[PDB]
Amino acid sequence: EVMLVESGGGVVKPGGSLKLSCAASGFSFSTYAMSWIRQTPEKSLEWVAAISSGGTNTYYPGSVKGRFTISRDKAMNTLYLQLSSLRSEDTAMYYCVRHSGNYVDSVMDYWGQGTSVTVSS
Amino acid sequence: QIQLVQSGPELKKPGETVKISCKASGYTFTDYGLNWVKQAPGKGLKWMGWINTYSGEPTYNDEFRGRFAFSLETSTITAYLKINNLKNEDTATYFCARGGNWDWYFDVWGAGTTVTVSS
Amino acid sequence: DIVLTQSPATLSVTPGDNVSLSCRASQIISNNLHWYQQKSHESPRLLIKYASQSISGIPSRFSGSGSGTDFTLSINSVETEDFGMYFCQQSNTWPLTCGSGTKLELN
Amino acid sequence: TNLCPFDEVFNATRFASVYAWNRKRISNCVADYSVLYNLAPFFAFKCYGVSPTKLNDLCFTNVYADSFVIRGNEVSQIAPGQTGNIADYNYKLPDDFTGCVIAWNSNKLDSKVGGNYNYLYRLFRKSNLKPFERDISTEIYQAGNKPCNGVAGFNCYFPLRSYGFRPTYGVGHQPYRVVVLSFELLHAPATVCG
Amino acid sequence: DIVMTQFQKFMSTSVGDRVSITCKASQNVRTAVAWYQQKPGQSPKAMIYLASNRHRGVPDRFTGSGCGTDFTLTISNVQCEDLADYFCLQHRNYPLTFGGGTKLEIK
Amino acid sequence: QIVLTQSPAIMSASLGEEITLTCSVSSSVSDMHWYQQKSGTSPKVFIYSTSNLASGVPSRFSGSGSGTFYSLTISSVEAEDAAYYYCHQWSSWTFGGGTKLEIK
Amino acid sequence: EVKLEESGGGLVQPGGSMKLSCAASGFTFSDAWMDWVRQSPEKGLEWVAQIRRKANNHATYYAESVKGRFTISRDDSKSSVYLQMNSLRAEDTGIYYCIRGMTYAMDFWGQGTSVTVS
Ligand SMILES: *[C@@H]1O[C@H](CO)[C@@H](O[C@@H]2O[C@H](CO)[C@@H](O[C@@H]3O[C@H](CO)[C@@H](O)[C@H](O)[C@@H]3O)[C@H](O)[C@H]2NC(C)=O)[C@H](O)[C@H]1NC(C)=O
Repeated sequence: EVMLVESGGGVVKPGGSLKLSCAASGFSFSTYAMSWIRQTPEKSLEWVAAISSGGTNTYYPGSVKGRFTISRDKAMNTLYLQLSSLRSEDTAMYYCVRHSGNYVDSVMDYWGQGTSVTVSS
Repeated sequence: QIQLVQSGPELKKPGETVKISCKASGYTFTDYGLNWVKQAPGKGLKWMGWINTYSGEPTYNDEFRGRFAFSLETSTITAYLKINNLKNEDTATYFCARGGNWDWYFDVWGAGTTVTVSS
Repeated sequence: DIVLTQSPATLSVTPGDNVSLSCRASQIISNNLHWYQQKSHESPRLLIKYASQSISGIPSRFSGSGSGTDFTLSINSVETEDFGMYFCQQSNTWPLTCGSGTKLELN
Repeated sequence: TNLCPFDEVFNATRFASVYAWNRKRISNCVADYSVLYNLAPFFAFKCYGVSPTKLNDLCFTNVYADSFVIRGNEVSQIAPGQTGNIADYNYKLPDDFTGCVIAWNSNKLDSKVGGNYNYLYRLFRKSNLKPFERDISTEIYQAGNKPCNGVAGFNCYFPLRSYGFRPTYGVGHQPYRVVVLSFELLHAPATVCG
Repeated sequence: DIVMTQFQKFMSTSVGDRVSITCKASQNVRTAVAWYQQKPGQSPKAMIYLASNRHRGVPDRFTGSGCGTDFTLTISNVQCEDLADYFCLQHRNYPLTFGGGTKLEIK
Repeated sequence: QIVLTQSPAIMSASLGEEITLTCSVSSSVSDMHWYQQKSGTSPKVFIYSTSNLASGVPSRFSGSGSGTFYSLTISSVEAEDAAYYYCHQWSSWTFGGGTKLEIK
Repeated sequence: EVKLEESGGGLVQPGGSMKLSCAASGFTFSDAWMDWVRQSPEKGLEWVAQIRRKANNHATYYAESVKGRFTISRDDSKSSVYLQMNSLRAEDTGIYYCIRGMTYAMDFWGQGTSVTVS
């Protein structure tokens, strides 16, 4: 059985930080890569982060470089995506996905239920 | 006008950390890298390992594997070096030299700050 | 790594002459070696890029030659303001590493 | 007990482009492949014909190490039998291949925010490559009545297009340094072992 | 000078079969023949440049080659939208000859 | 820099149509996957490497083509498969725009 | 995204002259062989003219059916292509397309012009 439990969302003033977490259970977590996928209110998917198998390489696109950081602790079987210095454009529901190889190039088999973070006020 | 003027001299005790700035101005910061070198007095230069100025990840020389951190903020154009757990041998004139992302020769250098350790 | 020895360690020259240095490699480093000049408590400047080409800004007398593993830096018509210590620093394999440095003083 | 130079071909600064891949003929080793098994960040340690765990113990005579820079998508073409652009006009492997393929992710090291137009790749040829053959022919494929005398134009195409290699393209489009080891055992007493 | 006669004014095939348009030329035109496809009520688009390769945005079904004088273009698993004109032109000598056209329509 | 075009935006078919869903690229990528998002939940995986099927899907979906064109073939769409369909290859940083499927 | 838009559609009696232009956008203008072809319903397609790159000294050639009476000119700073045609006959009726570059990659086409004769 494979399920991805995620939590940590809410609303955050533009300029603050927060922690979107993702807990995995059911597989050998340290041999399958992970990624974070966000979805705008126009429902147009895109990557924000991608990490390799052992935690050796971390990839971020041209928009969120330096202010998005992924992290991965194998013992607690969790996933950490820490944000910083948000604009008003990054309001999206963030999906925790599991790759199907060591690297990022493989399939995305099992997904998460999403976690809504909307910046305003 | 292209120069990299750093912070002034520092003076720390064995065990306290230090933070060294290296501010760039004049050249487009993403077009080149940033290399740090350490020169103990009476010895030759030693490469401390560069930092890719677009993303901000380091690449350490295997001598200074842990214990150092080439952090980077780009809202202000400044590189940063941080030395945790100062020992009694690493007093130098820590330069910062702009070596390219395709060439790797160090043309435009800095004045250099000095971190002596005593009690 | 690539340990780069320079010999001799000291020089004793007079102004208005020619003198030549040496920076012998360990592995073959084809035209990826540079030369640096450092005076008393200053930043080093760049003298010649890529073991033969000169840099805009310096006087036109510094020009080194050789490729392979043996490299010599040839300065002609030496002046008194060329006092300092001279550094050779490779770039081919990783990590980059500089030579031990020899100094050029005056009689 | 002289170690043979994997350090000259792995952690080097300038890998040559794929249309002229530099080839190092390694011989008289005591080849310590255990330094590879402690280096973490390798994308693919794939071997065709040999097993990776029994790689330290068997002997060879000559081991060739090629090196080039390709896109991260095109790595899926450095393989026995696959066709495309890299294995059809740049660098093709035979179907009885007995070596390994190692790949990197060098987006940190081989990319500026401007176009890193140093790296080139071939676009076409009049015939597909015989295996293990490089082609440095740099002239315009004419195929017309017009002798265009060496300047590009209509019906006169330069064969080498250039990559961009920005650090914001894509995880499959940022350049992957690829080193192809190709072992052999031709009819000679073995030197490479250990 | 160069004339191309496209000797199929109307080719009609149903959905799911193989359609092959034939286009042979005047004389020794080595590889410099393209193919253009025109939807009705639209400008033509590119199909195949230099008689072998595939232009960007073409489906995998569309290929056809040959050298000398006889050229062809082979469509497999023809779709409902793939009713179009098919032109073949040459650019070996400087007058370019758009040959005859070929209209497709499903029975 | 790669764009991904899914054309057209809204494609409508009833019970009894066969249909193909296109996804073209700017420069030639090798593979191309396909995801399906029902309204309200997360998207799931249908096809990896342009031709296979994930376990648990009906055998009416099939992909074809390589190079710069990829088409997802539906044999006969039921009322269950009326959702958004996204193509995405590894080398994009973006997804497709999304083609919706509406009953008639 | 690159597209070429064009104008200059009309009718005049034979013996007239018309200079129709084709503007463009989205792509590097000075590295292109922008040609013109003509679509008539009676003869398929015909080739009109060709202006080469800036590096080939604007090597401009036409078809032998339009010797002298047809001439083309570009200006890459304003990024448009001027085609003026002289003292016309009756069977040159049809749609005149606008092309970025023929018989290679990036082979984009325009939409044509409705020009006619009496
Ligand atoms: C290419 O250069 C890199 C340096 O940038 C080499 O990586 C380093 O190689 C050394 C030599 O084996 C490793 O040192 C060893 O570390 C272990 C601890 O893991 C220690 O117990 C040993 O006594 C020895 O000191 C070092 O860890 C390694 N660094 C990293 C980050 O991997 C690399 O080996 C070179 N390439 C080749 C093919 O040798």
